[PDB]
Amino acid sequence: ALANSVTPAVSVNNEVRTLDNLNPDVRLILEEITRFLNMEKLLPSYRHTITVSCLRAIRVLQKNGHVPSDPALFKSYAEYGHFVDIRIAALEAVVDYTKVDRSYEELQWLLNMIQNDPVPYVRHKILNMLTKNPPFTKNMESPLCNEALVDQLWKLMNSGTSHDWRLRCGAVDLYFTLFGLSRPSCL
Amino acid sequence: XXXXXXXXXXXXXXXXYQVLREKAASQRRDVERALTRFMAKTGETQSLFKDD
Repeated sequence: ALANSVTPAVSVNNEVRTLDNLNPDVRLILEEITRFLNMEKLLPSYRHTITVSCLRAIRVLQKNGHVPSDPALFKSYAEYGHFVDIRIAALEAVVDYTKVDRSYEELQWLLNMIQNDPVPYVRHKILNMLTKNPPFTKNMESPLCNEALVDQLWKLMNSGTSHDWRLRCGAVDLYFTLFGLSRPSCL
Repeated sequence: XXXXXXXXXXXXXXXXYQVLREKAASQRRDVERALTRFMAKTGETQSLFKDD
């Protein structure tokens, strides 16, 4: 519900950057979510489910420009030695980050971890909700997939994906969404 | 009675129901934020803004 206290229109000009210690009720929401994150770091009650809802809340706060659009928290919760559900919500978050914000580098990181991690189900869900929530959306190509990203994606369809069927099935879904029935306007 | 007789003092009723549970819950919130501040400045810390 606090995450559904979506307040998009506080920063009229530039108020993103510790300026007001941005204000006023947003800060109270920040106090509560900070509390629950450290409580579930200490208590933890059942799957860090609270931590999951918190992470969704913090992203929705980035989607209103109050805590700035920086992935490094979520990045530090997409790490290896956490729970699945934490990690899975962080990946949903950073996927929408790379959707609206145009971070090329973390997309590259994401694909490298699609290649490289031991857990299957994160690869499954990365590719699933990456395809449900895409960046680089077909025939809207401002962030320039044509450069070398089509190349590495074609590679990951071919290479590195004989582990499981469904990973390259998801890569098929990637090329369905991103530039489906055609040349990708490279050559 | 002001010199001869005496009485007894209990002196602490304090039974205001909603006020009581306000006291208890506010104190719980205090201990929450206290331990949060403690392990906040104690352990590995990453922020929301830069340098909070």
